[PDB]
Amino acid sequence: HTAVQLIVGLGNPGPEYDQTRHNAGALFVERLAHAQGVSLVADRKYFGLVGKFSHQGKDVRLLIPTTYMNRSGQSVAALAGFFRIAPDAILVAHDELDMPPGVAKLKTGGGHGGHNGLRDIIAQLGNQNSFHRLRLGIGHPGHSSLVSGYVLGRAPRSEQELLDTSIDFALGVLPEMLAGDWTRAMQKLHSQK
Repeated sequence: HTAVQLIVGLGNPGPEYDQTRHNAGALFVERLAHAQGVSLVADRKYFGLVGKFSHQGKDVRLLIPTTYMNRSGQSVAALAGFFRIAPDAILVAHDELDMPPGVAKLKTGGGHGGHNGLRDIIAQLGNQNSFHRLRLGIGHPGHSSLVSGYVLGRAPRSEQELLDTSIDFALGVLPEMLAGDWTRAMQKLHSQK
């Protein structure tokens, strides 16, 4: 297995985007940081908020880019490059349109699915090295022309509660994810309600 050394939580910075669907990834990392007693430091050198905690003798770093979503790769590449972290040791949490609230899944490699954050990360790191993704369901509005406004909207209470539940499920498989045991992680996670 390849142990995870970097967990990224995607989102837009600023009050305008706080609590919006498109920040689901950042929410996951915020929750994870709190649970692990990690302080997220604003480090301009990595264009985001950065923290770390030890696991099995190695530093696991948490990153929330504070660039625009569409320049997230700049942040990931800065931190990954500085600490010589290979893409296979990177986990990126993000909002997933193709899954409803309450559902979280894991995936290695693949495309960005219109997600411009993943898009930029894939561009900055390359196409030859896959990284792992924690896909946090936020639902789909039902038409492509509504996607932009939908992800930038604040979901109703019921949907926010469901997202929180999927995040709880995801944290439940943190031991497997940190170890790089994605088969077991998916087994335990994708079998949740």
